[PDB]
Amino acid sequence: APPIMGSSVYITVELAIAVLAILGNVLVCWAVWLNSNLQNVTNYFVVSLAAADILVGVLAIPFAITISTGFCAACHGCLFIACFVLVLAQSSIFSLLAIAIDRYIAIAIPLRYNGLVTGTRAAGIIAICWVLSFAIGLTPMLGWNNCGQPKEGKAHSQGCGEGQVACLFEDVVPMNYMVYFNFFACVLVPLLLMLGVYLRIFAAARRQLADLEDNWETLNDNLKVIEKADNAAQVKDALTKMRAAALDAQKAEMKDFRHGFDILVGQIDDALKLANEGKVKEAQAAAEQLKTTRNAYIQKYLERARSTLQKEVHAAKSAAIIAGLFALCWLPLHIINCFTFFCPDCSHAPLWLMYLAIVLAHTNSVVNPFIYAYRIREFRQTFRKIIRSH
Ligand SMILES: CC(C)CCC[C@@H](C)[C@H]1CC[C@H]2[C@@H]3CC=C4C[C@@H](O)CC[C@]4(C)[C@H]3CC[C@]12C
Ligand SMILES: CC(C)CCC[C@@H](C)[C@H]1CC[C@H]2[C@@H]3CC=C4C[C@@H](O)CC[C@]4(C)[C@H]3CC[C@]12C
Ligand SMILES: CC(C)CCC[C@@H](C)[C@H]1CC[C@H]2[C@@H]3CC=C4C[C@@H](O)CC[C@]4(C)[C@H]3CC[C@]12C
Ligand SMILES: CCCCCCCC/C=C\CCCCCCCC(=O)O
Ligand SMILES: CCCCCCCC/C=C\CCCCCCCC(=O)O
Ligand SMILES: CCCCCCCC/C=C\CCCCCCCC(=O)O
Ligand SMILES: CCCCCCCC/C=C\CCCCCCCC(=O)O
Ligand SMILES: CCCCCCCC/C=C\CCCCCCCC(=O)O
Ligand SMILES: CCCCCCCC/C=C\CCCCCCCC(=O)O
Ligand SMILES: Nc1nc(-c2ccco2)c2cc(Br)ccc2n1
Repeated sequence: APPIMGSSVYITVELAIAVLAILGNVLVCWAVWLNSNLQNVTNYFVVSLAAADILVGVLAIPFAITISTGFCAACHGCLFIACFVLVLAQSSIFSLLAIAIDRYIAIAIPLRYNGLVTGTRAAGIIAICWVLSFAIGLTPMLGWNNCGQPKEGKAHSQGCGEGQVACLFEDVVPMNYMVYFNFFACVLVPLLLMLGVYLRIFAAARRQLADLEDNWETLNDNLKVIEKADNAAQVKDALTKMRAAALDAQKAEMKDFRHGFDILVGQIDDALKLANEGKVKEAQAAAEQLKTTRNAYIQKYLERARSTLQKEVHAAKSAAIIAGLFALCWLPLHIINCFTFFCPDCSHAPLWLMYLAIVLAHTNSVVNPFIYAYRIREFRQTFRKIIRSH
């Protein structure tokens, strides 16, 4: 059948993806520009990620449509339009890894986050990652290419000139670069690292929620121990444990919360002094006053601390879904290259499956805007206001 028909479907789908990639991600940038609650270090990597997706529609997809024709071109000029999508993919990987590392620092050392992770440092990391993305993505133009061994028979059949070749991705880009350098080293290793970071994020959230529920249980259990205690020494032991737990909890409205721990520790010292003197019932009476402090202040510190950890877990899930959808969208194309490279006895995957795998990789530049909308209320509400006014 005529090649213009099957290519028309591929081209039409590519252009539809480009439109959606530009529209959705332009909205992400316009949301972060306007709303100050979205202006933070995390979302500066989101903007860098959205910028890469905008460039996929404006340049990469036009490039991909061009290299599918096999048009005559200078080999090094063909390399650039073939490799530019590798630059944008590498930029996305750096932004996805930075987002993960940003969320691990947030939950692992929240007290040192704002001093450690600032906006100026984020902007410099973003600039460095783009320079490295060009270096990694355009490595074939530094000599690791097939321009030295051009397919002259195919170039003659298409009437290409001297120094020109039929511009096709797999004719100019070497497969050992695509499998070993690009996929294994620059894509797969970073993605595995992301997995480990998110594993350490969810493990750190689980341990911190459990510790909160341990401290809360220790206070209530030791209160019951004091109630049913028979001697002052038993009261002393329970209060000594309770004081350490409260001071550890204090380490982890805010003024009204620290005033609650001031009352709690002080109240424990009141009962502890009576216990050391030997006055049991007075110590037990003083220990029951802790319950009023528990209800008014401590239970509020628990429920707010627990809510904050859950909002960090939910945010880390949203970020992990984005990174996971990147892998799902790009892995088919990379897996096909492994078959081409490692199994020379296998038949090359058919042209229609190549186009489908290429289209799937480009579709990843459309999905992030939808994930933010469904999973992040601040982005969702800013999208409504932008769309309504305009
Ligand atoms: C600022 C941005 C938007 C401008 C982008 C310019 C792009 C379109 C330019 C920069 C380099 C150019 C390529 C450089 C060399 C060649 C070899 C020639 O035999 C065919 C055209 C081709 C393949 C060019 C296509 C267009 C190209 C990719
Ligand atoms: C990434 C997740 C979703 C799974 C991806 C699975 C895809 C990429 C795998 C599953 C089965 C694979 C195919 C199995 C058999 C062949 C026949 C061989 O002669 C060419 C490659 C080809 C056509 C493989 C291409 C890649 C393939 C389609
Ligand atoms: C953690 C996961 C996603 C990493 C990616 C798995 C990749 C590297 C694996 C999964 C299936 C594998 C392929 C399965 C079958 C064949 C056919 C064989 O004749 C050559 C190796 C080759 C082509 C393998 C290459 C590597 C491969 C593509
Ligand atoms: C083929 C050439 C490849 C390079 C394409 C780049 C063209 C320029 C397009 C977008 C650059 C965006 C710069 C954004 C400035 C920083 C945003 C900000 O912090 O305010
Ligand atoms: C902001 C929008 C940017 C502009 C995008 C322009 C869309 C270009 C679409 C397809 C480019 C195809 C170029 C021609 C392919 C080579 C044909 C040939 O010479 O054999
Ligand atoms: C042969 C290629 C070798 C690499 C050379 C470098 C090419 C240019 C690379 C990146 C351009 C700079 C983009 C920086 C954007 C950062 C925006 C910001 O946050 O301030
Ligand atoms: C594949 C290409 C790799 C080439 C090696 C890259 C070298 C650059 C590495 C790290 C750059 C770090 C930024 C240093 C600037 C000063 C930072 C600061 O002021 O604290
Ligand atoms: C983090 C995972 C990435 C590292 C995976 C390491 C796997 C080692 C890679 C290759 C091992 C042997 C390759 C076999 C040689 C055949 C090459 C060929 O067919 O041309
Ligand atoms: C999420 C839905 C999952 C289904 C996706 C459907 C897309 C097609 C998937 C695999 C197609 C495999 C085609 C095998 C080509 C074999 C070529 C040959 O004859 O040797
Ligand atoms: N074999 C092959 N791999 C790729 C590719 C890029 C990243 C991973 O794989 C590719 C990309 C475009 Br865009 C067009 C054709 C392609 N062909």
